[PDB]
This record gives sequence, C-alpha cells and structure tokens, in this order.
Amino acid sequence: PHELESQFILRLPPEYASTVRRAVQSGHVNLKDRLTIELHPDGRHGIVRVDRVPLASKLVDLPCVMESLKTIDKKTFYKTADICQMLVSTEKKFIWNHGITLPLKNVRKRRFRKTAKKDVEKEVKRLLSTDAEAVSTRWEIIAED
Amino acid sequence: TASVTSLNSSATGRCLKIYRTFRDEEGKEYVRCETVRKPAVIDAYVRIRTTKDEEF
Repeated sequence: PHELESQFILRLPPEYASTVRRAVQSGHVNLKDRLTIELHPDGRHGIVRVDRVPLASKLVDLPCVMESLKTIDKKTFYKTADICQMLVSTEKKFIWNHGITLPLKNVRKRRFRKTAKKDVEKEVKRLLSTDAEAVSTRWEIIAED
Repeated sequence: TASVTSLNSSATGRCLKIYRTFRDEEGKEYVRCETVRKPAVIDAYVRIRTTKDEEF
C-alpha cells in the first residue's frame, strides 16, 4: 500500500539555523551525523541535536494550513502533503498563534474567529460513564452558590 | 488577547450540579455531588440527557 508522507516544519535558533542551512546546501552525508531528531513519548516534546549540541523542542500546531506543491515545469503544481505542525527549537502551550509568513502574525487572535472551541465532549462522555456506573442521579440547573 | 465580548455562564447564568450514588467495595453507599463550572460541557450534558429522555 501507499502511506501519505508526513511533512512538518523545523524552526531552529538563528545561528544553528545558519549552520544547518550551510550543511544542507553543501550536500554531504556529514550533515546526517551532525543533525539528529529525538521525539519524546509525550508527542509534543523533543531534542534536536545540531553538531551534537542538544536543543529543546516543542511540536506545535499551526493556525493556518500549508500545502507543499511540487512542480516540474513551474507552471503546473501538484499538491504533495498538508503541513500543520512545527518543531520549534530553542494543550494551549502546543498551539502556535502566529503564521509562518510575515503578513500572518496574530492570525488566530485577529484574522481568525475563535470558532475552534465547541475536550468538552470528552468530559461529557466521562460524566455519562460515571452516571451509568452509578445507581441514583440527581440534577438541578443552579444559581449563585 | 484581542478584546471580545465575554459571554455570561449561559443566557440563564446557571451552572449544572450532578449528584451520583455508587456502592464501594465490601458494603458502602457514598454519594458524590459534582458541579459543572463550564457551560459548554454542561450544555452538552443537558442536551444528551434530553435526548436520552426522548429515546424512551
């Protein structure tokens, strides 16, 4: 079978980004030893090791949706993958508010309505499970108390 | 955060409180009173309860 490739964006500190960029544009396999990525079983934490120097990483969710588009003639472009995650290196914390491009900054707060909200469904399911595992349930919409 | 209108705990300004009766190991009959301070989850629970009542 075929499995869709999973592309994400890696953001590095600027000096380490310059060393990684020089090693990528050089093209030797020396870069392969120099740059490693260890993703922790949290799923939202990692180390990126540049030249064997550990950097602390967080895999965050991006507010917009990016799409990689490949081409052979620079006139027709074929969509290859969807990018929604970034492993910035240096829950609410794992959500990035800004977009990658310069015009998209504070996009989630200003150029996007917070329609993402309505977690709550999971809590409701847990409450239903507790009621099922119970015997008698008493409910009242309340006031200030 | 960009200034936005802040909604009240629902139109009614009413929270949801649930009392649960369960049996512990050996012999016991403890009762748990749990108050939902979130309208979203509370509204979803109320809708589910109404659907269950109709389902009869």
